[PDB]
Amino acid sequence: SWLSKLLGKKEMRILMVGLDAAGKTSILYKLKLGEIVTTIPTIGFNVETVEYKNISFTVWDVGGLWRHYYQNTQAIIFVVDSNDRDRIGEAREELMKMLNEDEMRNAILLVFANKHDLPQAMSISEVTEKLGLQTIKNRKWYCQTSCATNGDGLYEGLDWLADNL
Amino acid sequence: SWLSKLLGKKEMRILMVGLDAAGKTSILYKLKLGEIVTTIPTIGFNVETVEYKNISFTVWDVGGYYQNTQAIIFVVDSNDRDRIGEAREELMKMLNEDEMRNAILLVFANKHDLPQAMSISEVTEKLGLQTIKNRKWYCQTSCATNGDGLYEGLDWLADNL
Ligand SMILES: Nc1nc2c(ncn2[C@@H]2O[C@H](COP(=O)(O)OP(=O)(O)O)[C@@H](O)[C@H]2O)c(=O)[nH]1
Ligand SMILES: Nc1nc2c(ncn2[C@@H]2O[C@H](COP(=O)(O)OP(=O)(O)O)[C@@H](O)[C@H]2O)c(=O)[nH]1
Ligand SMILES: [Mg+2]
Ligand SMILES: [Mg+2]
Repeated sequence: SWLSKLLGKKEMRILMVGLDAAGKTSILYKLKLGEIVTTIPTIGFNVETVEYKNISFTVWDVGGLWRHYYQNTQAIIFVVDSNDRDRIGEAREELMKMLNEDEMRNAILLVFANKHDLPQAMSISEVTEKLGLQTIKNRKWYCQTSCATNGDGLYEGLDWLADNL
Repeated sequence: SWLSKLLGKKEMRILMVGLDAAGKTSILYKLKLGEIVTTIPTIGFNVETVEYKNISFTVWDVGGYYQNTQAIIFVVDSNDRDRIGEAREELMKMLNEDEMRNAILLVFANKHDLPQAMSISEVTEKLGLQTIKNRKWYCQTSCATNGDGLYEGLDWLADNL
């Protein structure tokens, strides 16, 4: 479904970021679009890439030069650990910094509220409020619950992304 | 060349482990042997792999694939005094595994560039390396940022297989 709408001749660049241990690597792997490749453009800055035909997913941790990899980004996936209540405030701050980058002003926002399987995970209502998504103007956004370990939620989120480019 | 020595017909499997943040991914990237590929064979277990001709490096974090292993590289953060005991415990666990009794051991005392780093004698001591019998081992200081020490360590590894 989403695969159909994303594939083509023109490069499709997706940025997936979030705090460490949000589940970003696990998501890449569960997509099955090919090998996860790690590069280190500078020491301490680990970048994971999955490239399949015209589609690129670029992943790194935030909250710890970036502007280079923002070129022609069409979507931001922001992954959050729904169970990490102590760092939701940090996640909000890193998301808002991303959303103030002019280079990516026309990128749509998909938020995965990940680790939905966990007994004290925040609800999608809670994650949406605490990330301040309602405050977003002139950008399409969606927040989608996910479990990156069984893959629940991932295709639903990507389907929305593909439909709204 | 440490590379030319490892090269040949016979498979050469190296296992590189250590605590998270020890410097293992950085070391792999510095080796320039090929793309680093991540797999997740089981939930929560991230494995990085570099394969070049007959040589494969397999990397994962311990703390917090043993068949035909010719060498173990253990990477320790020389500047992390609070966790070196944990590094010792995980190293000793691995060296007790039957499947790998025949593997030689290279220890990289990494992050040697940092001004407060433990000296090699102290790393050696706090890892209990001297207590290891019936295994060839070597401790080498390294800096993964600029490659200091890496070639020296790998050359010892290639020589002593
Ligand atoms: N329970 C649960 N654990 C998850 C989920 N997604 C990721 N994890 C675990 O959280 C840890 C961090 O995952 P990882 O993908 O490496 O996060 P990254 O640092 O953002 O790339 C790993 O142990 C994962 O197995 C999830 O949806 N549910
Ligand atoms: N100062 C210094 N920092 C290092 C060295 N090796 C790695 N690092 C840093 O330590 C952090 C963790 O290294 P990484 O390769 O990701 O460790 P891994 O978790 O064992 O794969 C990164 O911020 C690196 O920049 C080193 O030799 N010296
Ligand atoms: Mg990751
Ligand atoms: Mg690593």
